[PDB]
Amino acid sequence: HMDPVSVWGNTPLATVDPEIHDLIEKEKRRQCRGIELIASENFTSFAVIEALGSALTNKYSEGMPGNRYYGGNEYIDQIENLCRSRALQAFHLDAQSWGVNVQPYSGSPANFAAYTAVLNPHDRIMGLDLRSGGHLTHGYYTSGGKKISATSIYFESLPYKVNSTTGYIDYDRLEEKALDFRPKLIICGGSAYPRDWDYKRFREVADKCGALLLCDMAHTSGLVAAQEVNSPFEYCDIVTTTTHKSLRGPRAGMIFYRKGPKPPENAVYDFEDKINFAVFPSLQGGPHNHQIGALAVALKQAASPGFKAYAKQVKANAVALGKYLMGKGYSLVTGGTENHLVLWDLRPLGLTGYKVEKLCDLCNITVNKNAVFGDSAPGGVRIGAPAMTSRGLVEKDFEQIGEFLHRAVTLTLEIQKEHGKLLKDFNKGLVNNKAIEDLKADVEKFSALFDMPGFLVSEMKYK
Amino acid sequence: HMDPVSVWGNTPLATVDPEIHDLIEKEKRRQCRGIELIASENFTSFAVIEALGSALTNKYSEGMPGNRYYGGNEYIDQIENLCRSRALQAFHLDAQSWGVNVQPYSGSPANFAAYTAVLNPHDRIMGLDLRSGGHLTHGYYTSGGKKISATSIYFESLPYKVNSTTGYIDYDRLEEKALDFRPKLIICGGSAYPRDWDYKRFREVADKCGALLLCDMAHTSGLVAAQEVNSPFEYCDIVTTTTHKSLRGPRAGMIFYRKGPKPPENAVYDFEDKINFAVFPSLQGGPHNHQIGALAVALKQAASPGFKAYAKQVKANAVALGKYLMGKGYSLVTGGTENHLVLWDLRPLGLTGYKVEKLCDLCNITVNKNAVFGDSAPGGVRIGAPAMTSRGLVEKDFEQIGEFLHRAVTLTLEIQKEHGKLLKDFNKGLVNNKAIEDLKADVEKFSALFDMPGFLVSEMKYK
Amino acid sequence: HMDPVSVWGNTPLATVDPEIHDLIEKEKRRQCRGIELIASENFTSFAVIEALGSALTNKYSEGMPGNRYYGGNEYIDQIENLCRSRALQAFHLDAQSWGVNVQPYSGSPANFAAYTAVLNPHDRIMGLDLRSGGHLTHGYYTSGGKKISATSIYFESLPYKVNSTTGYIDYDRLEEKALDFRPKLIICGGSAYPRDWDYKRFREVADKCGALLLCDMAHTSGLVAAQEVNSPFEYCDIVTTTTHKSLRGPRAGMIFYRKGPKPPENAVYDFEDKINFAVFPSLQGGPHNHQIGALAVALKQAASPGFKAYAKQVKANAVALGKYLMGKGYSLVTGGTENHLVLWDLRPLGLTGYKVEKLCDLCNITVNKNAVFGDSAPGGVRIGAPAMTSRGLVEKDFEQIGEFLHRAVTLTLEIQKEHGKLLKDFNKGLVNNKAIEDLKADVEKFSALFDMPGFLVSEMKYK
Amino acid sequence: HMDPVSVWGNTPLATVDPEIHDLIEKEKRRQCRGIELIASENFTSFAVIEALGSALTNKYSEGMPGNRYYGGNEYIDQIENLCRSRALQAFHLDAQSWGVNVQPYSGSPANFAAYTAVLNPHDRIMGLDLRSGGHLTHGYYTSGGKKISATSIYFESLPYKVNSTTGYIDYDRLEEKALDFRPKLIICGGSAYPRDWDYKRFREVADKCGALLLCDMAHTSGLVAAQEVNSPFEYCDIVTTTTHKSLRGPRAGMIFYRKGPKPPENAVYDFEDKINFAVFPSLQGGPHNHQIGALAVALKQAASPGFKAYAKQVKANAVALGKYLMGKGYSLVTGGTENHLVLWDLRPLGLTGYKVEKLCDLCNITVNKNAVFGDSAPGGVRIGAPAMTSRGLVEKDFEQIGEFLHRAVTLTLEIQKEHGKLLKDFNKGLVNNKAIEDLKADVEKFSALFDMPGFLVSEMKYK
Repeated sequence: HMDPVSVWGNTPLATVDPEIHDLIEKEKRRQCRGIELIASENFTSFAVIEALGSALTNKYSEGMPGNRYYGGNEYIDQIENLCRSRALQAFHLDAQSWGVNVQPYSGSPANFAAYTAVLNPHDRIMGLDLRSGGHLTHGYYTSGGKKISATSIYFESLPYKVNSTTGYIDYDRLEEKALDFRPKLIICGGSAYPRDWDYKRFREVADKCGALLLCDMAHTSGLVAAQEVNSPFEYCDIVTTTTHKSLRGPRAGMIFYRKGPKPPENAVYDFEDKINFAVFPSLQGGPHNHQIGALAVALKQAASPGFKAYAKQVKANAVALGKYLMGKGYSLVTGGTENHLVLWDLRPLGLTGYKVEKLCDLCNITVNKNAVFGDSAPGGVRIGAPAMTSRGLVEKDFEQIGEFLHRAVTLTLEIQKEHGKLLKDFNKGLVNNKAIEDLKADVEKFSALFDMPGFLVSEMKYK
Repeated sequence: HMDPVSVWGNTPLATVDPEIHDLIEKEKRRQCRGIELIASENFTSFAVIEALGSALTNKYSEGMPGNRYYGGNEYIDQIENLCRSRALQAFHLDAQSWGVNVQPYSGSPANFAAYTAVLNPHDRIMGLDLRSGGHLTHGYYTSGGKKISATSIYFESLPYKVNSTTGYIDYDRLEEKALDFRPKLIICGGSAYPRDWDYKRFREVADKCGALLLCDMAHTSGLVAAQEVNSPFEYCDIVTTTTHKSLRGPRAGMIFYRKGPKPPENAVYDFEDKINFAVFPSLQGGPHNHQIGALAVALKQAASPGFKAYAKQVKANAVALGKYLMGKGYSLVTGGTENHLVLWDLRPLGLTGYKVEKLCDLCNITVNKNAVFGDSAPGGVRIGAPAMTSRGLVEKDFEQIGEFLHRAVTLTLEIQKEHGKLLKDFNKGLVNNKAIEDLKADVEKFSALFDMPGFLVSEMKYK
Repeated sequence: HMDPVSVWGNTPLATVDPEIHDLIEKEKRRQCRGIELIASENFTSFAVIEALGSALTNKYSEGMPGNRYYGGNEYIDQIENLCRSRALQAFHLDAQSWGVNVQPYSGSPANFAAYTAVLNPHDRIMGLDLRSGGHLTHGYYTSGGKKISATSIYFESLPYKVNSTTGYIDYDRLEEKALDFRPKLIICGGSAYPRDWDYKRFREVADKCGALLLCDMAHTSGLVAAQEVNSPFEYCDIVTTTTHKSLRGPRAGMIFYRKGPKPPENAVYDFEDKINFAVFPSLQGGPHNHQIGALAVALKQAASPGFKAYAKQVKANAVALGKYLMGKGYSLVTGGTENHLVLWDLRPLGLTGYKVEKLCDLCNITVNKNAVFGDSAPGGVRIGAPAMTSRGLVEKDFEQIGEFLHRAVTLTLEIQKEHGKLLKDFNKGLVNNKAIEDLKADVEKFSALFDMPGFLVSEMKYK
Repeated sequence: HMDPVSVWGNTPLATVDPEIHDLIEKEKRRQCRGIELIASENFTSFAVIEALGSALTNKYSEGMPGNRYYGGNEYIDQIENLCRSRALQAFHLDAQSWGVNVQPYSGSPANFAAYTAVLNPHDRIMGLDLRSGGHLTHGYYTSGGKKISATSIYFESLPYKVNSTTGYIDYDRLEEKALDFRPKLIICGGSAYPRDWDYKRFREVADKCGALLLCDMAHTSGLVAAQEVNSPFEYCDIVTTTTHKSLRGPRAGMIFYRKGPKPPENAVYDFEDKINFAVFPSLQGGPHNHQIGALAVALKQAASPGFKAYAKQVKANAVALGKYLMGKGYSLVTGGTENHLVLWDLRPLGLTGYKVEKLCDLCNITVNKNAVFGDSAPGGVRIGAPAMTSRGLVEKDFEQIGEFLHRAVTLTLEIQKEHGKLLKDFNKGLVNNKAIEDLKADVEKFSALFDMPGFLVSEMKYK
């Protein structure tokens, strides 16, 4: 009574699962009929999507290429080798001095595997405070001492912060902190920091306290590949990353690590085996070979002249957006940007990030509420350029986005003035708001004028 | 100088990345021109592959449906809700008594998140010993006390084993062990156990020592959904699983957990919030929404009449294979099977699992070497039925596979007799071996006669 | 308005503190007007007591002799050196192969310092189960997994047990257990085991699993010094001890450790520095120099011909007592003794250890209730020979003690027969019991016939 | 062949052990023929010494009074109860609000037992940095991250420091540190801090971060009993102490803890049972009953009018010494004292603490080298008043001690000027130094003029 392979196995999704097919179509329209400003998002290529959705998902290949536990790995080995060699090329790394492991399921597993490789349970870690622009996997506990991040459950973490008035990393306090706490590992990189990192200074702090130094470059890895921001590879021991943000690839993770002789015992680096062993067999099972193939595709694309121009454009778009906002009287943390995002301090407007985020989301403008230096109800919004830049928007287009944001914050203030400063009141002013429906229509019309990678808009089920 | 969206973003893989496209094509041919007997593998549907390779990879949706940190989740919420409700339906679970989290990136992250949710660092865990058929994520350290599994790095594990002479789980020693070691969590389920599990007895042991009881049903989850083996849901607190083995879905993980009133304070279960919080924000970042959509598809497919028939066929095929092997004088661990695999003890033949695995791999027969009870160089091979059954093979076809295995072990013995019992010698007998080249040709001819899900063979680049 | 030094500082205790002086006098009478059978007790010499109560208590001398943090240590150094060299002599240890640290405040700190020296937090330890005759500092958690012993809080312990029917250590289960659990440290020695230890076998088990081996010889250290039981020094890495039980010294602890070349890298032992550093500065402050002086005295006394004869007598007295008990139909665990104690199984009499202990304590016979193999309300009493042997009792005197115990258990049964088997009932039968008052008078009369070390009975305040 | 009880057991030390007896006599002379300025030392009463050296050492009494595991404790219970009730009286504590455990073997075991009672392994602790005047048991690791203190091995510690320029505790940095690190326990009290503690402010910091607050009052407990410094009992949850420094008792420890209703659930304090259980059975075995009797004596003595006058004198003597030093141009940390010690900063003289300590020790002046705020070879000496004040020295006598110190530092400078600033050179100037031999003779003559508690100088073997 078994179904024929043609019926269950070869039939397209639109017949097998209409419900899911319909929902994907609506998500496809949503992605191209709004303004996507989530700084951790991007629209990847169709080529990447074709590798991701391939028979590569069927192959179970525990181990490394050339040291696998089962047979039949002739072509999976070649894909993984190509993915690794392309990873080194994309970041201009000499293979004698750097290795990479491309099996992490995602960025957060890449981080935790890196920790497991070089630390023992309860070893001390320092990372950029969440409220200062850091990331959950770098450590996070609450004021009640509740350990939220797994990094803070299995290791002992302590955050360093930005200067309270300037919004830049306080390198003097970082150093004083590291000399007190004596971390075995210092993490640099972050999720909502709008400036570049002084990796040289991090290296100096690390050397002074006897720490390893790791960069989580998840957010800016695309800018790093195109050499548009400082490279962490010059000064860090280990570099982890996600592959889907500014790098514009699939959802995956990578761990880069130093190889060969150490700088001034005639000693050599010892990370390669520990890192690989941490990924498998300690933490992961078989790799997601479709992710590795998709990632190999993304890495080749990342090494093209067009990608360096894209990374330049991402930077120029964020700058032109920020300058447009500041021209309207708005205040940005650090007063500008050097990367892909702006951090908009709304406290001078009497507004909360949540209120602006909610109203923007009603106009199909997706940003995210975000903490700002000394927040104690986050008081800012975080806006990123990668996704809309991938759709071909240039500086003039990002100035229009700034106008849309300007219109949106204006509607937020008019609501707050009319209905009240309490969240209960603010909501009353959204109901049947003509002005909100008008901005929504303009956003959708503006959004619809640009192209869209990954799927053909002239094949969409909803237009 | 940016590339047009059409050039980099809409162009097919075969133009963007010829190398990777070619390698995927060869892997596609390899998958249908050999005999795939790795018990942890399957060939998933094309519908699953279409959801997996979709614009769903572009959406970042940290949190749970209805409690997300960013906007634009209208359709992702609906996909995740449908995936969860289908997960409960597929395993015949009342929603008032069971919840499920579908965000784990894979099976090994699902396990570790479950541990994190209910245990503190260094809590004691018991699982099926690796050499007795268990899995790395259930705990593993070596005789030198080297902690291999992350489960054994961050927690205190102790394995229980099968009876040395029968190959069945020794439930008496399990109970004596648990009463001595007092684990906070007992794990059941395994990777290479050929019999069903007595979950009732596990529950009795767990109750006697005050332990939680978790089933990792990764290998048999398809059989569990079709109610062809014992359900762990009747007796376990938590059930984790991978979704790509006998379940025939994408690579993903799920964590099921009890809800509602406890059995005999009028107390209720407390797993839902801990489990969800452990997945996010403690360990993972944003979910892989394309995996969740693909998984939702697989779960609907798993709930069809054809899937119950497929699970019945998997069981019948493994049994008919085992009986064919034993009819040739071969010995199976426990003398048969009740699930999807057979475990073939090669020590009575004077052979090592590696030697049979190597020669089978030369004939495009992929099995894996596997330990057998008291091994001290694994002495068996593990053979599974799910993948070839997905291609439509029935019992007569699995008897022919048994003949191919019989021919292969015969060629292995002829080599060992001629060239020697040392691994160095065995290899000498592979070079330009006509007889090996003949079995390979028969395997490829037999393999080519069957259909193949996930991609159309009449569109293959290599035929 | 300060008191003159003569008034507060030179005045005797009997004037400064009549209350405390009176209470010490009553304790002195109690010690010599009853029968002391607590196996962990002894009556030390007056010489030991004079060193203990000396100006040595005034000196603070952090560090080791020859490496102190402060001046004025000329004579404290010499006392500590003499105490250490006498410690090696007392146990017939070559100084090139063994070192000793004499600063532990007591036996339990000596154990914990030894653990700290050679283990990391959460390392695995195995020791003799409490219910099988072991000691709390070797590890103890309850059936609910509550960690009682600090050894079980800061380290991971697992107990091994005696055979359930014979009462001897089950060396086969010990080995099977150690190969499963892989402890970093195995502890031998115990508090209520009546037989000698097979240290050679412990060494074999330890070598097979890669464990350190430590003996806690607190109870039998006097017998060890006199070479009347097996020496742990032949086979263990570390030997800890208390100094006041069968060794007949002050309350103090010592840690012995191997030095010099290892047995078959041309490697040497590495315990000396770790051990010393663990005692100070990790765990302890300045040593109790009066204890070290008293201990030096006890060690010289322990090296006299009279002490070897005393240790022989202790053994002969316990044997003659046990034989007297068994002649009356009583049952001893293992059916006898090879050391200083007997373990009396009262379950064949229908009696609990508590009931016999309580009634004996009413007749000034101090024993202690004690678990027996498989107890699930301890079912035995533990009786030791050191204290009464120190008062000069020989075999005939210990046969009379056996008669007193025999009379006491007879009164316990007569009470249980008349009033009932519930603890509530048993108590009713103690009130104004003539027969109990008669045994008490005979015990006190018999007790008063012997001499008493440490203080002059003909100077007692209460006679 | 056993020795008679009279021979080994009643014979005095001077016959049993001439070596040890002779060495104690020389230590007795050393104690009264020099100037003892070690701040952690005292000369206790003869009454204390008589209880310490008594048959109380023979009794093994595991448990608490009224809940013991063995019989024969009638009089030991009464001694322990009296010792506890006297402990509460001595510190003016209401029994309904405070309990005390008097079994800790010493101060360092009292601290670790307190930690064990209220913390889990790896909980965070903050204490006064060693270099700022704190104590090893409050936490200590080196710049290489080597964990020295057991407090830093089993728990996670972070030190707070004194202000770099004033030498007072930096309460602002303490609070900022505690809000970052979130310790579960903050420790106050120290070994070389010359000022009082603002426990109210510590309580404020503790409340703000959700921490327990513990005072280790080992050094100043005598001053605390006499109400001559701030009481930690007003604001701390737990108070530990040693009993032999300014308290002038035996070597022992105590743990005080709050009882009864908490200040603003109608909740009550929960320390009593945890504290008692941590002492026994978790960490310690049977208590040292002779210490408890001696301590009971010391506590009664501590509650006399003469003791309050003695504590006043200690404070006045340290002040008069400090003023004398500063009158000679010397510099003290914080410019004076409020307690029993002065901390003398020698860096303005171009001298190291070791050099002054070494030369003082050659003149029978025992001080100890000590770190000073920001030291990076300690640069100070720590001098304490309790011991010499116990011999009856008043302010005029401490001015003469200041002159002796002045003469000694003068001889140190003359040596450094003649022979050199390298330690190698300084030593050359000690050989056959007439001037050093002259100060030694004056110190011994001055020292001999005063009385001496604990033993009669007119019975000394060496005069």
